[PDB]
Amino acid sequence: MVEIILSHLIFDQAYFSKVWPYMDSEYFESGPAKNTFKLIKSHVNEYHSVPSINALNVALENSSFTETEYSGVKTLISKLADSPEDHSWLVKETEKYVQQRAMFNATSKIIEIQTNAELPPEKRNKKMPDVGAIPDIMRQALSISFDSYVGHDWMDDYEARWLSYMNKARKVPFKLRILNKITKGGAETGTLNVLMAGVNVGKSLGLCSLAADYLQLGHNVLYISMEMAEEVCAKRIDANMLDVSLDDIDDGHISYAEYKGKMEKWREKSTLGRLIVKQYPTGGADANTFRSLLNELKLKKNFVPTIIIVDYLGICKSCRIRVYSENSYTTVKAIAEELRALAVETETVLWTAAQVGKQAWDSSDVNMSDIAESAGLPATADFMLAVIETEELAAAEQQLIKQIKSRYGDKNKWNKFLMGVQKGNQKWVEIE
Amino acid sequence: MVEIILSHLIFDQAYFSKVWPYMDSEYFESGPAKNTFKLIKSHVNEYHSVPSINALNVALENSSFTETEYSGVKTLISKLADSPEDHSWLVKETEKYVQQRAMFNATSKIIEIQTNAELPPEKRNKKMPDVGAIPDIMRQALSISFDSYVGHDWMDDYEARWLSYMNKARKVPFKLRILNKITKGGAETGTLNVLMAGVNVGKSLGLCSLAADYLQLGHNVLYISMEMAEEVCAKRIDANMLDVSLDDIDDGHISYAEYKGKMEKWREKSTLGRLIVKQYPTGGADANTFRSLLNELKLKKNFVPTIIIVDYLGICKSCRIRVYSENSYTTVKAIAEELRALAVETETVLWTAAQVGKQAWDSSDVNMSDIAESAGLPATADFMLAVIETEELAAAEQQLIKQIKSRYGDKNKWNKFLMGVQKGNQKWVEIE
Amino acid sequence: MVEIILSHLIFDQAYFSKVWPYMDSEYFESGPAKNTFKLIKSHVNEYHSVPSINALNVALENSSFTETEYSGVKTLISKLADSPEDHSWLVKETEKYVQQRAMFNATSKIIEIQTNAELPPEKRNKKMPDVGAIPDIMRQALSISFDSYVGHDWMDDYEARWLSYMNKARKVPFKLRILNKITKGGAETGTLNVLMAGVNVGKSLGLCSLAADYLQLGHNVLYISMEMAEEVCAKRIDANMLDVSLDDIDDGHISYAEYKGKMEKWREKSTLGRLIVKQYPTGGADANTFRSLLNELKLKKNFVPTIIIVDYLGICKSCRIRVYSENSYTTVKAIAEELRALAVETETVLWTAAQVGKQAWDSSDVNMSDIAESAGLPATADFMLAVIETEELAAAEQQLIKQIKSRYGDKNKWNKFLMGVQKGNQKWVEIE
Amino acid sequence: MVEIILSHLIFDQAYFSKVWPYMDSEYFESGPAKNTFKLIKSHVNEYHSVPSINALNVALENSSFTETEYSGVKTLISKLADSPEDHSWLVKETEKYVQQRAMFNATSKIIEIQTNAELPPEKRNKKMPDVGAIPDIMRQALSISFDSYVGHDWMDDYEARWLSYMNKARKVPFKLRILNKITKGGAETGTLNVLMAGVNVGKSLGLCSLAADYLQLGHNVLYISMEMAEEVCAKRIDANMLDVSLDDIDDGHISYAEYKGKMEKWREKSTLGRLIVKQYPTGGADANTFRSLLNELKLKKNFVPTIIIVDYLGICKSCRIRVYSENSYTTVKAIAEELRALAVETETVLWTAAQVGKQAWDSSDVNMSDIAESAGLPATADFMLAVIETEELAAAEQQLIKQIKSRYGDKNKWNKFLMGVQKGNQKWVEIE
Amino acid sequence: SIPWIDNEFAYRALAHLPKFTQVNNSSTFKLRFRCPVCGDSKTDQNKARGWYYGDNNEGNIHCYNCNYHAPIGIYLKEFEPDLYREYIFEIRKEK
DNA sequence: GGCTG
DNA sequence: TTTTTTTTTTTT
Ligand SMILES: Nc1ncnc2c1ncn2[C@@H]1O[C@H](COP(=O)(O)OP(=O)(O)OP(O)(O)=S)[C@@H](O)[C@H]1O
Ligand SMILES: Nc1ncnc2c1ncn2[C@@H]1O[C@H](COP(=O)(O)OP(=O)(O)OP(O)(O)=S)[C@@H](O)[C@H]1O
Ligand SMILES: Nc1ncnc2c1ncn2[C@@H]1O[C@H](COP(=O)(O)OP(=O)(O)OP(O)(O)=S)[C@@H](O)[C@H]1O
Ligand SMILES: [Mg+2]
Ligand SMILES: [Mg+2]
Ligand SMILES: [Mg+2]
Repeated sequence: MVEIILSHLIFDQAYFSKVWPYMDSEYFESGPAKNTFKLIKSHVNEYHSVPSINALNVALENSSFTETEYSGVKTLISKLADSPEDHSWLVKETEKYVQQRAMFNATSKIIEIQTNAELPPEKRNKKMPDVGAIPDIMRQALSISFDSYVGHDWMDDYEARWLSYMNKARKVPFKLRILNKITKGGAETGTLNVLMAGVNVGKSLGLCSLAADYLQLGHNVLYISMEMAEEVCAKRIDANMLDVSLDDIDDGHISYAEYKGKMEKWREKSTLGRLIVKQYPTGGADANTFRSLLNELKLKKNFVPTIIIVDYLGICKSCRIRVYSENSYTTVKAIAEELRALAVETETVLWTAAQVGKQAWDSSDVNMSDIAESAGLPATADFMLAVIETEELAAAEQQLIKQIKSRYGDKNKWNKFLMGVQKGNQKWVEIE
Repeated sequence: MVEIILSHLIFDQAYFSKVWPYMDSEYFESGPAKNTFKLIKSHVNEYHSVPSINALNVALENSSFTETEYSGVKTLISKLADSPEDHSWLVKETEKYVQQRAMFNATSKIIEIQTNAELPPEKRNKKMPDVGAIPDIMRQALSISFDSYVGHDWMDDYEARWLSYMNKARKVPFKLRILNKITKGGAETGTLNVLMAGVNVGKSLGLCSLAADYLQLGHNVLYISMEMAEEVCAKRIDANMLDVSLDDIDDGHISYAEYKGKMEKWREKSTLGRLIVKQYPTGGADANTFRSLLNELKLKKNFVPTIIIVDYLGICKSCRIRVYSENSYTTVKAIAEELRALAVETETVLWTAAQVGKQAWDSSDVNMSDIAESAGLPATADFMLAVIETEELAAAEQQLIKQIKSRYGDKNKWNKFLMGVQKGNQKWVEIE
Repeated sequence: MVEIILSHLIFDQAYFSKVWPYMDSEYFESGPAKNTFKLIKSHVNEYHSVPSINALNVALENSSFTETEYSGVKTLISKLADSPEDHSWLVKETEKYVQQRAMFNATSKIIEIQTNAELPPEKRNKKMPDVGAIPDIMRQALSISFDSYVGHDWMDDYEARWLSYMNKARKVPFKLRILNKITKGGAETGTLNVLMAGVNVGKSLGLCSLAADYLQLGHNVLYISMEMAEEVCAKRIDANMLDVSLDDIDDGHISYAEYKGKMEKWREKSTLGRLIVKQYPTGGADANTFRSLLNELKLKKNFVPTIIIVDYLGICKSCRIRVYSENSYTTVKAIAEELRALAVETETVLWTAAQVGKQAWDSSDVNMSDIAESAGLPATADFMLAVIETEELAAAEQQLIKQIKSRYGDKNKWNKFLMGVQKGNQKWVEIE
Repeated sequence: MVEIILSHLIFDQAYFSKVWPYMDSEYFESGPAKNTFKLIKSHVNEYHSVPSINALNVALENSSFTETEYSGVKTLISKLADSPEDHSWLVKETEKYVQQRAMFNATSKIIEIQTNAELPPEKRNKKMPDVGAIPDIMRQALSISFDSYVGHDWMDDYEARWLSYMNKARKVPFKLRILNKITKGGAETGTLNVLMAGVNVGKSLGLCSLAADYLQLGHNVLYISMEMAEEVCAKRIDANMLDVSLDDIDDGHISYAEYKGKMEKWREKSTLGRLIVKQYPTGGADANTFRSLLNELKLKKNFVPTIIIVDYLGICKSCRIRVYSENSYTTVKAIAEELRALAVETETVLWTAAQVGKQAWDSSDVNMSDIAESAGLPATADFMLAVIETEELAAAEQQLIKQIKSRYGDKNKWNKFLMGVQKGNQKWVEIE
Repeated sequence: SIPWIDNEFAYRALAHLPKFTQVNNSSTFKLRFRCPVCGDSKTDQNKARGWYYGDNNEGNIHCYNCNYHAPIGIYLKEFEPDLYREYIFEIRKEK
């Protein structure tokens, strides 16, 4: 019903006020319709008013159109008329038409993406999204509607604000009380949490400490390690939970009898979850691979995680961008968005560990202008912490957390606090 | 376009009074259009009024034209309608048509001058202007504009300027008597105004107080927050407007009945504006994202603001600088310039806040030299109010407001004044 | 490649044990391929074993098909052979085929959903899902990778993990007691180890000392020089092994008799290994050249090196990135990743040097931030030691070695230790 | 015999091991002979194994070339079949075929370069090499003989190594005793030695003194000046050799009789080489230019230098990086590496000058970190000497030479000694 | 460039291509042929959308089906190397 | 029955 | 959009 839409854009005002901000040139066929809409949009952009028939016939004459295009536009303009109908069926019909056009465009785009992917390298188009980006596009098209929320309107959105006042989101508590204090009860389900740190300063130590703490609380924890072997991460967890140093395990100070006894003592406890460590090669795993892993874990082991942990965000595959196509910032932002989408879909608290820039290394204080790969990670993330064990905290067997971005509470309340990192047992103890 | 021009010369008054002095016979054609315009001009010269269709036909009957000219003029006269187009588009389009025709005539004239110049000197026309007159002729073609407004012309716009001083066309009052006293009637449109907070003063309390005061005066306020969510800023706004303490909302002392009653009482009042709160991540909002936000609000929400309040200048990002530092002077200077450019181009009062220098923190008196942003903020800021909160003032629930830069009026007239800050309701009350 | 898939399903148990878990009739075709796979699936369901050609033909006789389908199935069944192709290529190709067929089916399904949505509610089928099911449908078709391994469990696999604790075959001792002490048993196979210092401090001295120490332990050492000639580095190795001097070799203080005697005495030792020195022009080699060099070395001589020393990573040339395609942070990190991949493929200890920026060329200490090339090298590295020499140290002939990145052990247990570097002999001497 | 080569690449493991490392895509027919080999090479790079006929067919079906190319590749693959053969006839025939194809490609590229250089500029299709590297390409066409040198074995090849210590043909002695003492016999051929002084401290006086000293010791010296005329450098050499001050030549205190007598007295001495001075405009000479100069010197003037001197490397042009494309660091490092490559190619002692940073000027000490244009120059230079002059040293007619990078010996020993530079005679004298 | 040797060499290279026609007017040299890259139109076996234009400074081949556009030298280098050898030699012979 | 840049 | 060299400048 393109002709009706154009006719009521020209000859009606309430319809124009209701539907114009959502109309786009891509919703019209490449014939007379798109060119007529181009003329209307140019007139509105230049004069901030709805053009008349004379205005468009003047705009058509002052246009660089071929004979076929000129004839089609003139015929379409001649065919326009103000058919009296109701301003409740027109709006819904226009919304339906726009949604259908958006779905059609998305389908064509994903077909083109799949055709592009199968092409051999050095011939395939670049900057075109890969196959893994197909669902996201299909998520955007379904979101088209003639209702748009731009900002929070005082006196117009106050019931929702009162609900936000009275209601509080559910929280997965930590085992460290300081994190609960700075997060008002823990972390929410569909979140992307990042623990940035320098190189060789405790990115995996903190993640393994969190994994052990969550495992002792009865959660199903999935540790996806992209840099370390499964046995290494499981040895970190064992050191955390069996109270044996990594030096003792490697040197063989502990015997197999003591190890088995401690493992069985932990097994007999009812307040224990299941921790599963999966190793992927560097750059060999993405969000879709994680979803396949979750599906096989559910099907073959009856395992549904809650505390999915990714060792390093910067190593994982983009899943939306082809490898070595965009810059580090865009690729890491895409990875963060994909991981947060996975966390929201699976209702799992997702924890990761990015790397800070070379400037932040051995720096007593860090800020958001220290992230190495991408500064867009805080925007995508829901809670971001830092590690500041630079020069003298190591001698005192301590650490420091900056709280760069905390969406659960206020970052400027307990911004910097001291953590008792114990590297032999790979754990965090509190200074209290 | 000529048909529209003639029709709206015949059947309009404002268009005639606006475009008649810039209308010439040579601008139309060498056929029916020129003859019709000659008839119109002859009628308006003999009778100083716009001719009617019957009078035009009588003049055509009593005129010296051949058969083809008679047919063309009759058809064109029969093809003129009193249709109603918008005035701005009509004036702009007829101006463009006149300019194009004048340029074509001048180019043809200079080509004819050049052709006559390359002719035997014994054999040439004397009336044709010499070649040296070519640059001037084109100038007369370029000096064709229905309305000349290039800047403010002294001695030529003194009557309009006086209407600005009497009507205070630029001032926006403050709702606080002291702030109106030192600004000679409030802040001005197209300005950047900042608050300097010493140690122990919040930057968002004063901004929320100003936003509430502007809201109570009927102004559209756009509050862009960086370090806080939309709900938190709107909660500060509610605290100030509903007289409820900030902690009372979190505790639950105020019930839904009182909240809704107060909100509907405010909604009943016709002297209330609209407040739109938009949240952006730290460092993820330059003064080009604000332009997009304004465009979206105007197109979708029809919300065109008169007050724009940015939560914190330091948290913002310099679009020109591109790179982002937590506390760098070059970025603050660029951010201030970009925000003031936005205020000027949008004709809105723009408010922001900054932290004073550490020396300014310790000293109750704050010097422009004692500012974290030196030569960057006291250079791009029309007004820079300084807020001092010492122990004695806090014990008395007061803050010392000092005027550090006042483009509006004399800085030393009323430099120091005590403000009744309420930290619970986030409000500024005057002191007798 | 349906014929290959079916042939290796029937005639290969290893292929059947990794692909049958993930296989459906929708993946193959709508003609003879689907019918053949349906026969195979029916036979394996009725009898839990892979069918044979005779059994498949008997089942085809028992099953009922139309004439065309019967002929197609007979023709396809006739075309099955063992054809022992590679297992890795076969599984990768069948994974690709399954993924592409699943994507095609998902696209057709969403197109059918969209077509059914446009139908009137009376005409539309209730079995097809709504448009809201379009995204997840496209997502479940992107999570069909072939991977049955779920990973460690920490409670169901602690016996295997303890057995893995006893697998110390990855460790390679250092011949220096301090290095073994700080590495908890020496370096590990398939790791990128770096020895960084300033210009003219002894990086190649340390590399040659490590080469000699590994040679005296019976290892095969491959020294790849990027600046010096083969005979020059071999002179340093001779100075380390024969233990006379560098100048005495060039000053004639060594009589041929002594040189021959010492070389033959070292030949008589059964604890000595093999050392091959290879030189490359600056910026002309990487793992691609190194892999061909490894293959040529293995073919020409019974030499599979356990230790691979690269004179400098920076002088090396990246495989994919051109000579000056991108900046240092990229291509240097790319070369580091390629070298680590080569080391983990060959299961060899990889040693290389790194340069330090000018800021730490005359400093008593050097940090990880003082890496002249990309900071991604101290991300792919595993044991990045650092060599610091001052005037006081050079007076005592004692270079200081600082533990910069220690992945094997605790980086701060023995952070700084003094060595006994003898520059004339190109040897590192432990200090007790 | 491309079919045989491909067939034995497929059906012969022994053949593939030797021929593959050398096979390249530019050695077969551009059509299937090349398309089939590209398929095989892609399969080998993806799976590290020789593809089978089924694998080749599968890759052919998943390929994007047209119908003609597809049919040609299919026919070629169908024609591939193993035949009873012998390893030797195949390896020798393959070597002959590869050499012939390399020669054919080389001569085609030579013709293309000749027909491209004979074109008007700005239309010469840049990125094509100039005529100067016409023979070098042919030299690459002859260095393909299936006989890659694996490397040098420490124990297997030590008689050849020992017959390189008393040879001493690599070292070229100085004339000053201190320089010989610190370098333990003088500089070595195929090296890059550098003087760092600053601006107007020396650094060309030292180069001229070295040139004169080498010339007196029966050497052919090639001075290359990028910033001075051929007569200024020759005047400096005349002042050095004839023991006549530059002021005396300027002021005419030396007669033609004395000049002629001194020149003839030098000529009649047998212990004297030939010095040739060549001038190039600043930034208008590179390694290829120097090689062309060497060739034309050998042919036209039968002059074979051994002590090639370049006045300043920083003033030369890189032969690989486009001008002003990369920063100073990369460009200067590349220039120094190319100069060292030239020196090792022609087996000459290469001497050069380098500037220091602005901070090192008028300083009593110059460190290695004070190098001006690149930190890579010290890393890619065999020997560097820093020339330091203060007011006290200038008043004493002495300069302090500090050993900054001493690759021929220990720099800690004799790090700073005082030369007796005489600026009038452009000569260095010792103080011993 | 040398136009007449391009016309002579192009003809032989495009002579092998089917549907080969010599569109030679009094002032131009064009060759019509089936495109060897794509096989021209799959539906219409009698269409010859491959063209050679030798009246310009450089004789260029252009396909109107698969949008291939190349000089005659690149065409000879990529598809007829035996003809490409003599082509560049006769080019060198007269240059 | 031709058509490019 | 980050990254790294070198320089020059300026601000604190
Ligand atoms: N086997 C070990 N025994 C004792 N301490 C260890 C051992 N391995 C590592 N550590 C310590 O643990 C610290 C943190 O190491 P990681 O957990 O790997 O941090 P990291 O950020 O993951 O390092 P990356 O991934 O290489 S950037 C190191 O700095 C060491 O001090
Ligand atoms: N014609 C001359 N007569 C006398 N002394 C001279 C003459 N030319 C140069 N000198 C001296 O030689 C010193 C060093 O000369 P140079 O070798 O040209 O210095 P330089 O470092 O090569 O110059 P740049 O900046 O590198 S081009 C100067 O400082 C003068 O004292
Ligand atoms: N021929 C020699 N005789 C004695 N000492 C030497 C000799 N060559 C080098 N040295 C010493 O070796 C030290 C550093 O050796 P190098 O291996 O050259 O250091 P490096 O520059 O980091 O390694 P490179 O650049 O890859 S050769 C110097 O400071 C000298 O003291
Ligand atoms: Mg880690
Ligand atoms: Mg070095
Ligand atoms: Mg000089």
